[PDB]
Amino acid sequence: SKKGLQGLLQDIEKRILHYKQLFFKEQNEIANGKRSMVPDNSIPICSDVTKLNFQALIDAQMRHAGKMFDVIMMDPPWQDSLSDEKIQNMPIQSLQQDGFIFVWAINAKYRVTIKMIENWGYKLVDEITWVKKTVNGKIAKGHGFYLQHAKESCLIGVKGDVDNGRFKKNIASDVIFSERRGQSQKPEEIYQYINQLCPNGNYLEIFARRNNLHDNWVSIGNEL
Amino acid sequence: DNQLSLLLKWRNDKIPLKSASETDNKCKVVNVKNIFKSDLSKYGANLQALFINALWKVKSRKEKEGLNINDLSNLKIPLSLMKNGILFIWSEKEILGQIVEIMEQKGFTYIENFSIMFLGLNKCLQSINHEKSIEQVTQEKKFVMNNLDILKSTDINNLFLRNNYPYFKKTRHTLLMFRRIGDKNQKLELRHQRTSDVVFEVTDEQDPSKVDTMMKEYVYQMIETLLPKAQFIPGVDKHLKMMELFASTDNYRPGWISVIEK
Amino acid sequence: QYMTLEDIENEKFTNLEILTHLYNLKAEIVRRLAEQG
Amino acid sequence: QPLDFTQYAKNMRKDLSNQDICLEDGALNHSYFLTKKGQYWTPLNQKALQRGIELFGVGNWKEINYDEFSGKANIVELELRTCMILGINDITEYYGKKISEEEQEEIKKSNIAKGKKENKLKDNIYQK
Ligand SMILES: C[S@@+](CC[C@H](N)C(=O)[O-])C[C@H]1O[C@@H](n2cnc3c(N)ncnc32)[C@H](O)[C@@H]1O
Repeated sequence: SKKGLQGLLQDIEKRILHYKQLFFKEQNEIANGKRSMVPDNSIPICSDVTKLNFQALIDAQMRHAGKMFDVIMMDPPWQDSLSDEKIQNMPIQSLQQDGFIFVWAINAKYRVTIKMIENWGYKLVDEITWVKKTVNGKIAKGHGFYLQHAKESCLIGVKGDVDNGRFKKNIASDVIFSERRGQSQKPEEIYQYINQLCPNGNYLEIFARRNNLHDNWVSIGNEL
Repeated sequence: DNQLSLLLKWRNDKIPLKSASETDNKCKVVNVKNIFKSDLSKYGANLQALFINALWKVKSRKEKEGLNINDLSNLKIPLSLMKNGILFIWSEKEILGQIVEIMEQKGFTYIENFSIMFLGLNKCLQSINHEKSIEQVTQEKKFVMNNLDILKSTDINNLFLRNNYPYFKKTRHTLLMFRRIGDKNQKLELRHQRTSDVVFEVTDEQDPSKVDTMMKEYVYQMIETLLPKAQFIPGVDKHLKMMELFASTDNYRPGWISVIEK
Repeated sequence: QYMTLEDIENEKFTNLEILTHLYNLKAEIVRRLAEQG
Repeated sequence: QPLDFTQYAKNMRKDLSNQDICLEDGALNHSYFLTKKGQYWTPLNQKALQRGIELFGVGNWKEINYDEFSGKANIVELELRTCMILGINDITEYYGKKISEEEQEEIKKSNIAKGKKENKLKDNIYQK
């Protein structure tokens, strides 16, 4: 207030100059071909899975690859938060004919996920547990009702012909001891584990943020 | 660096509880032919914790005797045996969901899973340096525990016990915990968040599913911490409120009903 | 935000968001000067 | 029968991706993937800004926002983008100039040349 206020005016000038140039520089880098952190061979989809025409995705995948998806990872928005019925109504029966589903599940939605795998034609055969690690290397114990939750369970179901050329058996680990990188941000190691399961295959992520965009992945999301 | 003096700290703190005599009132050792086809309501009532020490016959456990999953549906858990309480099951990866489905047919909602990361005993020994009897296995477990300040340099991902499995290597054991709410206004008192949902154990490669002593004690202490009033203290407690199926024939834990398949 | 410079200078905010925060603050100082006059 | 994953990803981005997610040839538009979601400046937005400068005086941004951007735009971003287009960081002397699309490149080149001449060319902007 009073004199220092216009002093702040000089301040609100100076910063608004400097940041301006910074923004310009970034946009200039945008003009002269700046690569983003997402890979080139990533297939992003920006649509709600309630309103997304999955038949278009199926036809495009048939005419571009000749085969359905080999791994379908999923980090559902458990109760934007989709209901259990709307998550279940997703046509995963037609998105996969012979392969794996890698659906993440919080504890409160652990059982219904086993239902969904059962209701999508999959048979539940695996679980991969991500033990959250602190920066120092300790166990990132959270909050629970019966036990201190320090884990995230990704249930893996399988559907059909697996003994073909793809789908290498007896690989990776069922435990990911990785650090917490963000809010509901899954570890990167599972992707590597997926590449350990199915080398150079076609994969789908149904609820994917911009950090889940990988090579040879058809990711779906609303903030993509 | 791997903080295994803190991950495996419990192996230096928890002591195995001494087994109580069969002729003592602090245990109820019952012997049955088949636990899955035995009326357990005659061997305890008003239970709060039912820890089924189930060793399953699964394809991952190669040529090893164990319980068949399809017989678990024959088990009877009436409301007289357990009205409002928690049931603990050792779960294998190929019969996980089936167990849950079976537990849904007997009024047991899934509430938790308690997972044991397995650290390879041979891997830890090789990191220290560079059929096995259970006494020897315990000896090298204690040796690994003593020599843990020089094992901290090895990355934790090279110590995980990645055992054979058709899809993903088995470096985990699971204890699924289910609840039966039963009647209303009958509150089951629980001391919450007093045990980590994840634990780390140095195990042998041959039978990771068969949890050894000092770690079954961890499960026992988890159960006794989760259900405080289920602990049997003499004087004002008429009956035992804990009961374990397929218990050890020599270790009868006080405060529990020891059901032995004989 | 407001006169708190630390809130509008957050690293989580992007340069466009930071810059429009400074411009809104500029509008606020202009309004205060107009109220003074 | 190996699958050309570059061509496969390009074709799938052509088929089932937004016009801002991929380019005309199916290449991944990295410009969309380093700004926050909902804050991306489309080439359609650049053409809209150029048409608004042609149609309305540069400096009056409410009219441009309510006419050529359907009201869903930032006045700050409009000012910054017209500073990029004119090539000068301070557009105070360009208040309501109403410059045509086919002519604005001339003043952009003039400002850039003045930036080289006065050693004020910092990231394609005449820092006056
Ligand atoms: C559990 S988080 C997934 C986090 C992500 N897997 C990661 O590791 O960063 C749920 C995400 O799904 C997306 N999502 C939410 N509702 C959606 C919907 N209706 N359709 C599609 N995607 C949705 C949003 O991006 C939201 O953050």
